[PDB]
Amino acid sequence: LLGTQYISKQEYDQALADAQQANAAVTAAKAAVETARINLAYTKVTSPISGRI
Amino acid sequence: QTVRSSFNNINASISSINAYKQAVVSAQSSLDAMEAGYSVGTRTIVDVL
Repeated sequence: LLGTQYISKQEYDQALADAQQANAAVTAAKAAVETARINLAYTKVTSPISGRI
Repeated sequence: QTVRSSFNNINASISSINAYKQAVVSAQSSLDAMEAGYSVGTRTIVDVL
């Protein structure tokens, strides 16, 4: 939409803005998801080492 | 008068085209603005119409 200059470079700036931060929110999410899942990984206790129990 | 009548007309007449001729250009990309915006579907086709 910017090829033929049909928007505001300002505008496109704004669009990329969230599109930038959006994924970051995603990053905030996947980081989040792993967190609990990690805890669910904590649940189902893993032997932190190997050997005779 | 008539001498000055149209001689103005044509000139102002000239100004006419220059406006709309631009104005056409105005709508021109304006159309184009639509089609792309519709081409990408950011906008409807009705607008293009």
